[PDB]
Amino acid sequence: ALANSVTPAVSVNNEVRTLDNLNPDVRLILEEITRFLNMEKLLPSYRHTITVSCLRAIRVLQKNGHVPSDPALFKSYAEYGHFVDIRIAALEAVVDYTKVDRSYEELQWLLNMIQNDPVPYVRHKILNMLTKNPPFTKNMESPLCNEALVDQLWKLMNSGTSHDWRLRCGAVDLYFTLFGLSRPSCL
Amino acid sequence: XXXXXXXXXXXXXXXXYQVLREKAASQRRDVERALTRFMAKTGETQSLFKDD
Repeated sequence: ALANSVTPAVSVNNEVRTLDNLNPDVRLILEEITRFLNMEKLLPSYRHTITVSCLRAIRVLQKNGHVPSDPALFKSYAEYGHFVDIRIAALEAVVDYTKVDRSYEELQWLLNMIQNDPVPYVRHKILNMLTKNPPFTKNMESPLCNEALVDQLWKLMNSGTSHDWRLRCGAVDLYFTLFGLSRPSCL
Repeated sequence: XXXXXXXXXXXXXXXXYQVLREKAASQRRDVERALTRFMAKTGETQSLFKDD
């Protein structure tokens, strides 16, 4: 519900950057979510489910420009030695980050971890909700997939994906969404 | 009675129901934020803004 206290229109000009210690009720929401994150770091009650809802809340706060659009928290919760559900919500978050914000580098990181991690189900869900929530959306190509990203994606369809069927099935879904029935306007 | 007789003092009723549970819950919130501040400045810390 606090995450559904979506307040998009506080920063009229530039108020993103510790300026007001941005204000006023947003800060109270920040106090509560900070509390629950450290409580579930200490208590933890059942799957860090609270931590999951918190992470969704913090992203929705980035989607209103109050805590700035920086992935490094979520990045530090997409790490290896956490729970699945934490990690899975962080990946949903950073996927929408790379959707609206145009971070090329973390997309590259994401694909490298699609290649490289031991857990299957994160690869499954990365590719699933990456395809449900895409960046680089077909025939809207401002962030320039044509450069070398089509190349590495074609590679990951071919290479590195004989582990499981469904990973390259998801890569098929990637090329369905991103530039489906055609040349990708490279050559 | 002001010199001869005496009485007894209990002196602490304090039974205001909603006020009581306000006291208890506010104190719980205090201990929450206290331990949060403690392990906040104690352990590995990453922020929301830069340098909070």
